[PDB]
Amino acid sequence: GSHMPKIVEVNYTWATPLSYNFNPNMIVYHHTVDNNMTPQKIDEIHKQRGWSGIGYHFYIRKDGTIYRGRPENAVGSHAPGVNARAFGIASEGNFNEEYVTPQQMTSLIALSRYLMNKYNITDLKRHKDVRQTECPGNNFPFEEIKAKLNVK
Ligand SMILES: [Zn+2]
Repeated sequence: GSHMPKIVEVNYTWATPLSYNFNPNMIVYHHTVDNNMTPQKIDEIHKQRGWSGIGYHFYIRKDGTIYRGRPENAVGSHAPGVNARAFGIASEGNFNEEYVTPQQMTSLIALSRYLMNKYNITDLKRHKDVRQTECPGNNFPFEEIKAKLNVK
């Protein structure tokens, strides 16, 4: 059946109760702005902001490594107003000033197709499509991702 790319599991200690009332029908793409960040650093920041921990379901570093964030069946903390219906995929970088690496692109396509097939998702969105933000940055290759995934 449909292939799952390599997802690195990360040991988190969740501060507040996770909700599993999560029914995804959307994928939302993010950038981190700051570089150099481990998934554990993101988790620390999101906890400061009052979230249980890392708000993204997945975090893709510059070398293409895909780290798990929130459990795949839990509500995240990445796009208030669509969190109960959206996977959140963050890429390491500030794409107002950077481009995604080739390894990030490879991982973005493989991970998106995995989620789309597993959950019957066709709706791809940038953070800035659902909320007022510059995320995921001017250079984020959204139209190219949609083209490779055959989404109109
Ligand atoms: Zn964002």
